[PDB]
Amino acid sequence: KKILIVDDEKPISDIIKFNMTKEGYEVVTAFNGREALEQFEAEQPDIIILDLMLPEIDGLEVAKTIRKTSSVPILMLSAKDSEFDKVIGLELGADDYVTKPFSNRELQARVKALLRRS
Amino acid sequence: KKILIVDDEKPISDIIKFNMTKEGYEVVTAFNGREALEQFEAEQPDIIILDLMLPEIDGLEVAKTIRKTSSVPILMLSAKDSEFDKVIGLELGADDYVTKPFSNRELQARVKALLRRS
Repeated sequence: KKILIVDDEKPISDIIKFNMTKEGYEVVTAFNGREALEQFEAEQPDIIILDLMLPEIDGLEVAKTIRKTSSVPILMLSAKDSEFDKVIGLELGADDYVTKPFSNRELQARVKALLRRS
Repeated sequence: KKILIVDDEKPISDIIKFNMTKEGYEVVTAFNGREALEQFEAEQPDIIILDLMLPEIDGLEVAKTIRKTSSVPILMLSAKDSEFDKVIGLELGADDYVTKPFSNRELQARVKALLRRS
């Protein structure tokens, strides 16, 4: 299965790429909202880890534009941890929302649960 | 033409009802997000003035649920005046966003412009 990891912080992107690779997933990475939508169209990920704050176009609009054509599972990821943040993420079409910093094992288990469910 | 005015503050609701009536519009009022969606379905307004913060269900979800079936023009109205607030209102499907307190004349002219354009 293929995960599109969308994070503008290169160290975080690498930690997630590393642990998802260790699980046997194929990883494609995007570092902004524009690259995210392009990789989405050309790679057709099974799941996207999408963080909320991105250059060019924001996580919310990425998720909102994706949902126009696709029900690919989206797991939002963000250092923003307020009720409003999680609610609007999920309302705008995230399936799950996970805060930074995260546990690598919990991340993997939420990716699994989402894939199991689609 | 018919305006659905959705505001939980009864004094504001009355000021807008009064000035819209003076313009020759028919006015129906709703004081929460649930009454808003019900009045929307049963009255089929030509325009809705929708404020962002409402009991039961919020302005954003009202606008988002409405847009699933309808392109009725929506003018969001709110004391919240930040860039983020106006942007998310418009992204979630508002046609215009106006802050409280407002000028009655400017309100009327924005209602006119929206109706002219649909």
